[PDB]
Amino acid sequence: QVQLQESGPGLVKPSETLSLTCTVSGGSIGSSSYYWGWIRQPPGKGLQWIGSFHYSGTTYYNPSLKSRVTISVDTSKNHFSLKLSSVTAADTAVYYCASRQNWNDGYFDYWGQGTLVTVSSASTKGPSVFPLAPSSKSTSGGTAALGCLVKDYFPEPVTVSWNSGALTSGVHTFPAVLQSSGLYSLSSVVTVPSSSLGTQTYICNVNHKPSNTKVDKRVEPKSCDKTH
Amino acid sequence: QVQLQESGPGLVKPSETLSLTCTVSGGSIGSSSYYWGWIRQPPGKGLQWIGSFHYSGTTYYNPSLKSRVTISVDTSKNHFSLKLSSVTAADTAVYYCASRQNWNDGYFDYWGQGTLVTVSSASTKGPSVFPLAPSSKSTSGGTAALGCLVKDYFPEPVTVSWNSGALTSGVHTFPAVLQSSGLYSLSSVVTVPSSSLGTQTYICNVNHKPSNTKVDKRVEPKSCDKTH
Amino acid sequence: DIQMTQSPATLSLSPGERATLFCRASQSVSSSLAWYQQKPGQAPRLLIYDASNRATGIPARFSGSGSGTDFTLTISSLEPEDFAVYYCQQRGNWPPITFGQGTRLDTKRTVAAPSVFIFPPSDEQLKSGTASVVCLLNNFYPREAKVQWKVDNALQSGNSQESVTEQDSKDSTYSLSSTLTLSKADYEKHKVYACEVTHQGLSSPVTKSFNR
Amino acid sequence: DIQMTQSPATLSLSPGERATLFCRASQSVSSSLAWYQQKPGQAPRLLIYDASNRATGIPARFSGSGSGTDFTLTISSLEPEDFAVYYCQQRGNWPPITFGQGTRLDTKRTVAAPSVFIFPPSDEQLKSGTASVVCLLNNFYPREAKVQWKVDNALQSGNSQESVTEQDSKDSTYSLSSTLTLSKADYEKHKVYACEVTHQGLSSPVTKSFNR
Repeated sequence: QVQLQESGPGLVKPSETLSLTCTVSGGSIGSSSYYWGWIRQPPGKGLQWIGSFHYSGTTYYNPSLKSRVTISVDTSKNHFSLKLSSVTAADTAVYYCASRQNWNDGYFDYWGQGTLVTVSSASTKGPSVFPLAPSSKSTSGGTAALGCLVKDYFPEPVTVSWNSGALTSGVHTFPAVLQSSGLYSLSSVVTVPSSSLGTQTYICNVNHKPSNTKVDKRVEPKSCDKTH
Repeated sequence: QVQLQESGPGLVKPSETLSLTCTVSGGSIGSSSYYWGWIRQPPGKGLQWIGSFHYSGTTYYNPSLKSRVTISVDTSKNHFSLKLSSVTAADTAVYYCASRQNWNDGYFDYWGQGTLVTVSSASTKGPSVFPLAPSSKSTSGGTAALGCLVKDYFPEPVTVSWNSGALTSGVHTFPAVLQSSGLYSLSSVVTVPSSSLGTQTYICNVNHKPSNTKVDKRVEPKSCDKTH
Repeated sequence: DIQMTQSPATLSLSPGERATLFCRASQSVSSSLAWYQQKPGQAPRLLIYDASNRATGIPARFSGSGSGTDFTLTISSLEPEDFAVYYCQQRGNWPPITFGQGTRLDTKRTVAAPSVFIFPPSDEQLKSGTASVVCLLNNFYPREAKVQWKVDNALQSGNSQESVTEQDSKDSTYSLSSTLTLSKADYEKHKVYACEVTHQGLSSPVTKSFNR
Repeated sequence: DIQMTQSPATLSLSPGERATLFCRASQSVSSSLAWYQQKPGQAPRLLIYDASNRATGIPARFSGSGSGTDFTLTISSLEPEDFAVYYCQQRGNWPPITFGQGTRLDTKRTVAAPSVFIFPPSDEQLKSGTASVVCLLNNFYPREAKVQWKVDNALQSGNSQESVTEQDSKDSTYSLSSTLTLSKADYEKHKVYACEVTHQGLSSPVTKSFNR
């Protein structure tokens, strides 16, 4: 009945101000007597409350975070906004704007689509591919795992396929995990029998629109097994 | 009765003019018949008298400093100022502004909170974290000391903690000292039995807000000197 | 401040069978407690407020009860959208608003040993002055497993990262990834590197190693 | 100019028992001195002015007297918060305004031998072209001790640094760190290193040595 839309830059650095906006459709900012509010959820963690705006003009914030956070509203284009002065890298999280239609209390009943905001790294670095080739020393009597790792790229996600996406059965991917250097790594692997290596050549296709980078990597049996 | 608040640039390169301003609250600068004055104390030494301003307008200065020190007042903004041209590295000290409300004599009975002034010319370089790991050769019957050193950093202070502050028993921190390089060296060590080294993780956390640098480092015995 | 916790941290009950979660408060809150349900990737949905009250659009499966410092949430039967993360929120004294750490509902699958295998570092990472060792545990239940890194019979810890995937939509198992990053000199000086896994499906802790 | 000599340099007295502090002047100043008390990290607070008159807000347990060049302060009962550095100031002929070197007020437990260790340099220091040898004394009392660095029986001077901690509030001891800083090649030039310490809690000079 009321829809909330979130908007923000997504990518910043330490020490500037994080600006977020939640707009309201199907209603008004000056709607019935109830709260508006913002909370956050760090990736892979629980939800954390930022603050709430009461319809009478009173505002509430988390006491340990109010020193840098501020909530504002505007009726003219009908939204409310969150500002966090001097954001740090630790604030990377999926942020949600929420509401409580029925009654008036600290609970929240209406929600938008919270957006992930990151504070580290740069958007211009394109991925490189780390081949994961099986070997006879790695084969346990007919079981082999091949794959490709997407490393040194930002921002995630990056689309990874095998033979232009023709190979999807047996393909397994993992959620990307941020490294201390600010880069992500994503593994796409296939579990096969050892005999399939000599019949099909595997091509890992890594495509990244934000960096405009297309990489095709050829997976081959390990070259270290030759008699050099 | 009256409160005094010192200020100043804090970080001053050699040979420029150090400028400190003491503002008086709770009364006027010429409230009564008494002295104003400036006191400085180098770290680890005694206090030094730079100069004093008598309410009649006569100003006294220390003969060893009088060629460089100028003390002035201004009732328009109700504060007085101390200027020291051609500062040196030896001028790094804690400065106080003081007065003597009761009786017109050379003592001081109202003191403001001092401010630290540093003259080194170092360019606010970030911290370097060195793991002062223990060794098994120097084991004194099962008990050994492990710590971390923060070297080649600027400015004070550097925040050093253990296990995000969880480990506090037996923890000692040493005041930083200035080397003949313009950079500091600090140590933080804890002495524990060597038996718990293999089960409890020891993390030195170093935070430097001026360089926004956070370094966590794990302390374990060096493998080249382990009991293999 | 007011703090409160939940119990158990992770709960494992098969679908169609009655389930119970506890929430305990450090101080009296009368009946000012609420239960929220959250699915991964989705905004949390309020389930119970003030206890014994069902919010709008909610079936009769969930039932809250309790008071004072102790509250209980009982689901008569578990259908397979009931598996999510459950939180308790208090209005006995706020602000601050205090939430629980959250509880997870599992499916009571048969316990199975992981397939533990090791990817040693390859030359592409070794040429960069570092090394990354991978320890994969495939197709195991329950998700809980203890992963250690052992080097030359000397334990390495605190410099590796772990990840647990979502419960599989096919057979309701879990897969775990362990990544150990080491420096080039430390990698050269050491010869054997092993991943040691203790799991309920394993009769003994299993060590899988590779020699430099 | 006028000189101030305070005596003794460091005092060690228990709470609740009388303390006497002496100050002597190079020139007669009649009775025109003040004595101040300063705590670590805090601005000094004046205690006595004109050598007999007590300052404002000074408990009666502090008093002072003297004449000419010889002056004393008497504290009837030490409080746990009264352990701080005490300074003598003369105004008999100023400027200059001359202050004493200060005195340290310490307390029991009685003398205890330090736990002593020596640290050879770490490898990252060694590959960086520098080297440092550390000698640590822990949990010793009182603070004064004598530290010497010998390198293959060669005379050493001006190449060492020493750092002292404050009195610990619980164990009532101090911590000593002595650093010998050399270059890498200089360190490899000699082979045997030794730290020599003399303290009142040690019946004989204690020299501990290690080998490069």
